Amino acid sequence: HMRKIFLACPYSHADAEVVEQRFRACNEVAATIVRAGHVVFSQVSMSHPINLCLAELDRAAIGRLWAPVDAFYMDHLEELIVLDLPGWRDSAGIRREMEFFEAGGQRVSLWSEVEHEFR
Repeated sequence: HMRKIFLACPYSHADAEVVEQRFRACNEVAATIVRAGHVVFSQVSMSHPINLCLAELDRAAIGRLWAPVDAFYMDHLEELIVLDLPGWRDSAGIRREMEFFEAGGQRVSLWSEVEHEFR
């Protein structure tokens, strides 16, 4: 029972420190999922370090560049876990991902609700 998890997390924020904190929080949860032996695509873990190299583009432009890339991962993974940090209900990536997985009949969970399944 090796799970294939798309791990979503709120990202964009006016305050760069908040973005960094969300990044570090997502990295820790992704680490927990990996330690438990599952496949994860931690969207923020891979994109944040890359986004730092796209400083010339603005928040909105970045979101669009990632859209078809995130879709590749959505398409090949089996369930969605949303790391429900403050601001998660206002995240663009998150609403989209929840809708995609939900409509497809796939499992969607909040980390606060399933953290116990990984320890």
